[PDB]
Amino acid sequence: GRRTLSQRKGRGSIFKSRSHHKLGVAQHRAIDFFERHSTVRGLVKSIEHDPGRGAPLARVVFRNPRQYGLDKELFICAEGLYSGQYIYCGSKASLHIGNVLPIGQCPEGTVVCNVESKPGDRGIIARASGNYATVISHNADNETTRIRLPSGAKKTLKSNCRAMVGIIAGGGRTEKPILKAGVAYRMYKAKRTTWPRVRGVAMNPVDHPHGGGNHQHVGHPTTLKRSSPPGQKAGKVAARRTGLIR
Amino acid sequence: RTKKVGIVGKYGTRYGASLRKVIKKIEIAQHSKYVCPFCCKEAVRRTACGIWECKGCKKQIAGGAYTLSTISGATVRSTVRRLRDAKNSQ
Amino acid sequence: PKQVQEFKQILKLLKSGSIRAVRVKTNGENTKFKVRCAKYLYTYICADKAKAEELKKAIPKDIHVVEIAKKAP
Amino acid sequence: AVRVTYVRKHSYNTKSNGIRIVKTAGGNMTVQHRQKISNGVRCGDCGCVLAGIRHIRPHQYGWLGKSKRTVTRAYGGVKCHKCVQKKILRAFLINEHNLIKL
Amino acid sequence: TGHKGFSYKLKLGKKIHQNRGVPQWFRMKTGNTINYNFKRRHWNRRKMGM
Amino acid sequence: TKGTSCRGTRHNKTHILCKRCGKRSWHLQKQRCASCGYPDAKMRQYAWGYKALRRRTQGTGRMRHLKIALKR
Amino acid sequence: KQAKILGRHTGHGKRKGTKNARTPQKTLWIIRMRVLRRLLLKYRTTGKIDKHMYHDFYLKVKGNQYKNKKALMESIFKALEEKKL
RNA sequence: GAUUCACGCAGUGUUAACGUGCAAAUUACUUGUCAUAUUUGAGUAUAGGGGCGAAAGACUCAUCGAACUAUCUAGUAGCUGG
RNA sequence: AAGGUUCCUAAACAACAUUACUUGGAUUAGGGUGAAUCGAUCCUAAAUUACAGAUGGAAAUCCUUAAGAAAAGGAUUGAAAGGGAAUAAGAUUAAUAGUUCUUAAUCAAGAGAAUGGUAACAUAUCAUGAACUUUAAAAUGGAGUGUGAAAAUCUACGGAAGAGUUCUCUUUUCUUCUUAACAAAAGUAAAUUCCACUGAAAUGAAUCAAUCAGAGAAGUGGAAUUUAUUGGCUUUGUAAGAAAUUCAAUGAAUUGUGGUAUUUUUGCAGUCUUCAUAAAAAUUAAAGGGAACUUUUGCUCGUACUAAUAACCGCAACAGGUCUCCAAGAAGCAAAAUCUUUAGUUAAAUAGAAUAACGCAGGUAAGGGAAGUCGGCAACAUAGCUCUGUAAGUUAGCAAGAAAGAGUAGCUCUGGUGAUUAUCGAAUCAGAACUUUAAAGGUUAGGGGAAUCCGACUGUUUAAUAAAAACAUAGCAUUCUGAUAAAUCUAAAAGGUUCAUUACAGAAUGUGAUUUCUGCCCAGUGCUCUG
Repeated sequence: GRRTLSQRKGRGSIFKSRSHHKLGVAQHRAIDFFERHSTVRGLVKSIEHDPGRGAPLARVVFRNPRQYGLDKELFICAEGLYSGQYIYCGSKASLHIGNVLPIGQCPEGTVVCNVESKPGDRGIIARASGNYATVISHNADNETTRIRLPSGAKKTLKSNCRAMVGIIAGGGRTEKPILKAGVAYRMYKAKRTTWPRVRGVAMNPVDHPHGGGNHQHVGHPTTLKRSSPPGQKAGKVAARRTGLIR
Repeated sequence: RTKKVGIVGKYGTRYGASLRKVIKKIEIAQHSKYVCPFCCKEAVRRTACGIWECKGCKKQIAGGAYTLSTISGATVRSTVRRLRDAKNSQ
Repeated sequence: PKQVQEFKQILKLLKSGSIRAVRVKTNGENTKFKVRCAKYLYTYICADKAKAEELKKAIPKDIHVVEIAKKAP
Repeated sequence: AVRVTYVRKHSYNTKSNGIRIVKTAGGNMTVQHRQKISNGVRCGDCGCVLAGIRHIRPHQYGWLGKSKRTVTRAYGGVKCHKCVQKKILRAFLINEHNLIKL
Repeated sequence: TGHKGFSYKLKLGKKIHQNRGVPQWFRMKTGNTINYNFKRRHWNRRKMGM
Repeated sequence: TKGTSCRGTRHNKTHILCKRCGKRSWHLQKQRCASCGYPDAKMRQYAWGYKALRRRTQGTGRMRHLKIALKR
Repeated sequence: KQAKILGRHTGHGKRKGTKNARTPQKTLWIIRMRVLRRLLLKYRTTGKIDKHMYHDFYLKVKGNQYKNKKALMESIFKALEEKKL
């Protein structure tokens, strides 16, 4: 047999990300006293376009409070942020658009984007373009708050997690129909190498498990167990229900 | 010069009736000057996917990928505004 | 190469001790006193033949003076 | 109509290998290495080019006279005159505002 | 080539120095069977591969 | 065009002369010699290449300072 | 070339190229306005016409109403007489 | 990711030429294509039940439905020749 | 890049270049490669590799700044096409010359607490400026239009010198009339961005296109920057003493001024396009802050030659393959085909004779016109441009160069399209007489129509018998995953890829544009369950 395309994608020979023109890691600033127990002031110097994502990155320039000099940062742009803005990122910050707040201060129903998953990891949840997570409730007994992730699942987080208020910019990106092959090929300029995707049933029996015979077809159910060996795990993995939803 | 296929007449005859009508709505918005919230002018012109630069008075406003402010991104501005004021007073 | 513009500097320059050698070219109409200093080569284009004679007497005897004509040396 | 040849070992028309053809004594035409085109300075707030400073190479600024690479003004050389007129009013009107606030 | 490193030029120089025939006086010795150089080569016959 | 036609673009050398063995066996991209096992400290000797041992081993060279010690 | 000046050879069977190729349609109109808009500025600077009249003639020229320079000075001459009534 | 001419490139047809050739795959005419899913140089990455593949079991130094080289190896053969 | 002495000269021809050679990239012997300014050297890119650490029976593997008492913040290598301190003209050699000689420059490292303008901003180094911090340059996609400048070509006026034709004429046809690096400021431009006075409506200003204005248009006066070195063009030093063209036998003569012409090169201005936004460091300058003219040296390495129908790779002097720079005339829309000028060559696996068959390559033909054949295979025919006209179908965009018809030569004329106040300049369009051999056709140069099947389209593939109806593709749809996860590489691992990521996302799949529609079936085999 052979090693199918999903088995060669794990080594990373030609499938590494084309992250050469990328601006940098977009995240909050490191946790400290001036943010835990006070507020800082950040200036949104300019909005930039980090290649390989549909959400613009804003270049916020703080001041070093402990030392002398600037503390340049890189924030994902919430919608509505403009050049020359003043955004305050602290625990006592005011509930405006772009002001980073601990998730435990936002009133129920507040919109928070770029929420942390654990206090101090600087942004995990709701980072893509046009997405946001909505606070649900609070629980002062154990200092945990419920939010609704953009997938609809609801997760419980500590109240110290930071979460910039608002929705992420560049929303409604996918509503435009890519019309051609070229436009879809240029979309993967700053991503991995996976665009022209050849069907399993249009393959010889070695390359893919779906390699058909004298008629182009599958032959065995595509719904597989989760505990299949890598290489035979094709089609739909652990499918609870297949077919069009009626 | 053309009865109904206004901007998508550059695609000729080779993408389908529905898709060329769907993309007509988006390419129109993508290439129009919006009223600039600060300088108060029809000068905001898109530069990248989600970065609108007011050419009138030199500001870079973020927004939707094809419109200056998405519908779901304007209620959140009002939703936060409603939640902020009530929180202040009781 | 640089050019001096009037009599004030050319007379002052020759009296200075930095001068290495002096060349004079006699064209059909004018004459250039291409003095050669340590660094550059300064030349004054004189059209009045009388004003050249007083320039022809200002060169110190301690340097080489070459008078050129329609034939190169 | 004289056909010339590159005088350096560079044989490819790269950015650093631009040449200009000039005439020469006797009708000969020779090759000269012309330098690249560079950008001027930009204000640190608005990103607009500054006046009074030439657009030359980074090292060529060293050979310029000390007054040929600045502009004689507060923040002269790093911020435009509009970029500085606004700095003064901010640094003054703000001080008056919080003088009476507290 | 036009641009050769120093340790590469001196090895070419030895490969032209070794591409010489037997000296005339050597072949006139007694019991001297070394009449021709069989380690020779040329630029158009055998590329020395180096 | 797998024969004569495609043999025209062969001018990018792969193996250059090595420094410890002197053969044209230094792979430029792999940065190691295929015949004498460069930067690897040990000389590369394999038992299946019994001929490749007698082509270069002890005794095949000048023996500048070893022909003396054994004589003594 | 001397004979071609008198139109000796510029026939219909001695053309192998399109009408737009020999006489570009863009450069016959780039020059047409530069001929006209220079006259409009010349009269306004001279003082024959005013800014309000020169404005309604700037757009009229821009809309391809006057075919040549002669057919514009006639219209200026015409519209000046209606002014004094 | 419109129609075409050219520099180039390919290889649709003649199932033309040659078929102990110019050529271990080339030549001529005809045909297509000739800048955005474009052509190309150098450096770097991916190596044998592995790699790479707009998918033909194709390409991996004139070798691929499992490369080249060496050791087991003078492998075994109820089969052919001496 | 590759080759390595093939480069130049002399002698020589046994061998080799499918005959021969006095020739040779072949035999022998000598000669030749000159750098402070060109490159390497220096910096970083995709990437690569060390000490300590972790993993491993073992070989060794992983991490590259994280695990470290290591390196102010992080080590090595990585580009002769990326970044980069500084050089040109003439001449010389049998060959080397941005490398030598003459002349003329440039760079680096040394050595010997100021004024002016209202303002934009400006002063042959000047006019102090440490720690720390910031800004900027180095530093960046593409398409199309307009324009400034230079060079080439063409051309107007006036010439100087030489060459060609001349029994038939031609004040005729041709050649030469040039100038560098680096610097200076007589004169004089185009574009863009700013400043001061005033404050626009009867709205104006302007471009080929746009675009702009009471957070301030137009007007007048200024400032700065770009335009192949200073300062863009002419001009000047360099510099005529060089060089080119002539004359005399070393010595003599000349080197004005234009163009509203075509192309190339290099900049500028705005416009358009991206679900593409189109590198880093060395190195340099300024700001915030206020701590305290001369002369010397410039080391190492490459430099010859071919760069190909004979110097490279193909067993070779192989019709194959191999990345670039410079670019004249005629003619045309065209860097097309065809002919010529500067340059290269007449030899590149041997020739003479005769003019049989059968051939390869190129042609033509009476009358008929696919009856030949598996099949219009092969061949023939239409072809440029202008005007008139152009169906069914259709996703309303297309079909369309649909189909069809008329014109096209030569000579002599006329008119239209502009700048300056009558002169001057451009190829372009239209029209009228007269003549003939009745005119795109030397070369270049669409055959057309009516139907059916498949694929939606541009695109890709079996190098060497399959170029498509296959593969891809945008569209439709399905499944899992909250990130310590899903997929998934490794024997192992504070190990690796998507992930510099976070559900508008990652991974695994089937069908293949648009329109219309996806019916009944959960028994069987899979998958799933909160039973």
